[PDB]
Amino acid sequence: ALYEYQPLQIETYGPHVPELEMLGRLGYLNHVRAASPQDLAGGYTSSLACHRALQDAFSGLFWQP
Amino acid sequence: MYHNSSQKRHWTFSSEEQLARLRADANRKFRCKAVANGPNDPVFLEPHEEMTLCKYYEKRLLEFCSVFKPAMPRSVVGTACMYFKRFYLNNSVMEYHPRIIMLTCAFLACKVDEFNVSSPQFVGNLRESPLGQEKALEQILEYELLLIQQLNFHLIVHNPYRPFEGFLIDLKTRYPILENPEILRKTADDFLNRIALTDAYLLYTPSQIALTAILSSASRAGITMESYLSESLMLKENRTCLSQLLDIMKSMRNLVKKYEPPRSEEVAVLKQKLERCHSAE
Amino acid sequence: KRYEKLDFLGEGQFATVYKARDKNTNQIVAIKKIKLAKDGINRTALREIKLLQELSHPNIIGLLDAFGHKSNISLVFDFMETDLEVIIKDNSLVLTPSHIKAYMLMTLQGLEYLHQHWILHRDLKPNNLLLDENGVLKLADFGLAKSFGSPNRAYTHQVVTRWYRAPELLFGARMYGVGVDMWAVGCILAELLLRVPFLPGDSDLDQLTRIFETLGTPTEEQWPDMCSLPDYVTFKSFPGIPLHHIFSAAGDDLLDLIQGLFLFNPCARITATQALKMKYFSNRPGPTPGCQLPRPNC
Ligand SMILES: Nc1ncnc2c1ncn2[C@@H]1O[C@H](COP(=O)(O)OP(=O)(O)OP(O)(O)=S)[C@@H](O)[C@H]1O
Ligand SMILES: [Mg+2]
Repeated sequence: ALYEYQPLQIETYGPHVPELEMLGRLGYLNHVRAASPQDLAGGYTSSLACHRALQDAFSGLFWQP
Repeated sequence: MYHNSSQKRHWTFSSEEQLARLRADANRKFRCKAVANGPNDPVFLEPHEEMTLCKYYEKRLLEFCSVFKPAMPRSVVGTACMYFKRFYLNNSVMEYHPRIIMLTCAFLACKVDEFNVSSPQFVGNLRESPLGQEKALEQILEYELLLIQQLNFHLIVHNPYRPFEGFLIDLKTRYPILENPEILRKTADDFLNRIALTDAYLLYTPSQIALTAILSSASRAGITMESYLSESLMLKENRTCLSQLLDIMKSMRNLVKKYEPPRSEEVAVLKQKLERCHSAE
Repeated sequence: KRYEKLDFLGEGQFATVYKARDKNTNQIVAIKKIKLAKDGINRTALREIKLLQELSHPNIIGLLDAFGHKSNISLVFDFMETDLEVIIKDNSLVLTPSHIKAYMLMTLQGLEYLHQHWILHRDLKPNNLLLDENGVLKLADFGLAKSFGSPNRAYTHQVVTRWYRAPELLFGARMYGVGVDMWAVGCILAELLLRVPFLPGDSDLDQLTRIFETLGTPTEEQWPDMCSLPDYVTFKSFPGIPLHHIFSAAGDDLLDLIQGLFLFNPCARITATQALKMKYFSNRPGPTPGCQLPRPNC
């Protein structure tokens, strides 16, 4: 009765958003304000802002009521 | 996230006809409520006059949230205006005056968003006497629960600004054909204000509103960005999805095209008739 | 009018919770009335409402209803018989590795959903992990929970129960990510494995001292760029106790989970998703089914 991890498929009605790690080497983070060293001392990485902006940009595009 | 939100589930309607149905139903409900309790008095407002007064008081809501002494973030203003739109989608202007509901929507948007403002500050942002500020605060607190009930306790509003920024990031990244997409930023701010003036917030997703603003700015500036839709969004293959998105964008652009701002004489007459309706309850 | 009170469950400093039953579905719920100057509806109640209205997961509490009357409101959640604190503190019922794995799995699945929705449960502790008779763990209260994505937002460093506070929050980080929830989850797992609060601090300085003397002070190669936080103070270099000495009866995979959840660098700290992908949850002792989890009887 073991456990297998499933990636929590939640269906966003929009274009695919690249993963958070595969996000600075696609070029996105060049166009996001760099996180300050103090901010980086916490959990903030300036790719959270990029990833949230991209997820809200593509959240519902392929959807109308 | 919008795709799971209550804004998608409940407050996103299929056509302007459904919006007009809801508003005419609210107006008719108030009219029948007034008639059945002690039958065609011209004191009442029509649904289109109610819409004119709603447009006027949404303009005043933008003006208030723009001169707010602490710099109100634009998400808070968008949330307050969305609350105004919904509240008067399902409620009649003659029951609840739009100035008090204007201030109440601003208040609840300041609280639901985490723009932390004390009540004395919030009423100090009102161009009334301290007595008038105290009374306005009393009315706001009276009407706050009513506003939250009339929103069906759906307090999270998704504004097109964050999808606008995310589209700009993706556009600077994967769309090298476009250089310096910030000219688009200025013109799309203009179009986004224009489109916030209309009822498109209840009809399209914030992502679609942001994309329409961006592509409208491109079209005004002579840039073609069909390669950003077909490619870089992979609408080259699901042609039906591409045409569906284009229809959404064209519909919403036309919706901004046909918007007629509230007048100056008509708004004066409507304000006077509304205050006569409120005085004689 | 639609809900009848059944029991006087208790109070929090901003709510009165009564067990209740609805006359429409004869389902047992928990109604939460909020108390009452010149500010209006309490912001913790509005935060509950606004955040729980747009979440629907098995392992997050859901407000089945919300209503109210003059100047006051009442929320209506699933009724949850216990929390994880009464399960931890009850000496009668044992917590086998499978039971611990079940609680951790439910907690991290709920928190993974909550983090994929860019919401941060900034107060995670065994008190706030309720669970029903079906043994389904739910994240309890969202009266201090936020959205952690936007840069333009200045958070507050004081918001999580001290015992379950990450080092960066004690150092005064006004900006943070999912590391605060994950540190509180590591502390919950440690309390679940020891049955006593891991790192019980008397103050922020004492909490930091206990964190550092239990895990070792970070050396700026483990938590690089640490010295920039607003309330950073240098500490005596503690060696820290090896994890296989604090939890003398935890498997190697569980030790790796502990190490990941207790990384000082709030960016190297594992997230709920990659915590769920670790060998601990996939190894031989499966999590217990919610039907076989122990319930504290009376
Ligand atoms: N969903 C629920 N089902 C059943 N009982 C609940 C539920 N939520 C809360 N309770 C109970 O109600 C009590 C008070 O509610 P809380 O959630 O603790 O409010 P609170 O403000 O967090 O309390 P404090 O501040 O920690 S003392 C809790 O201690 C539980 O015993
Ligand atoms: Mg409590």
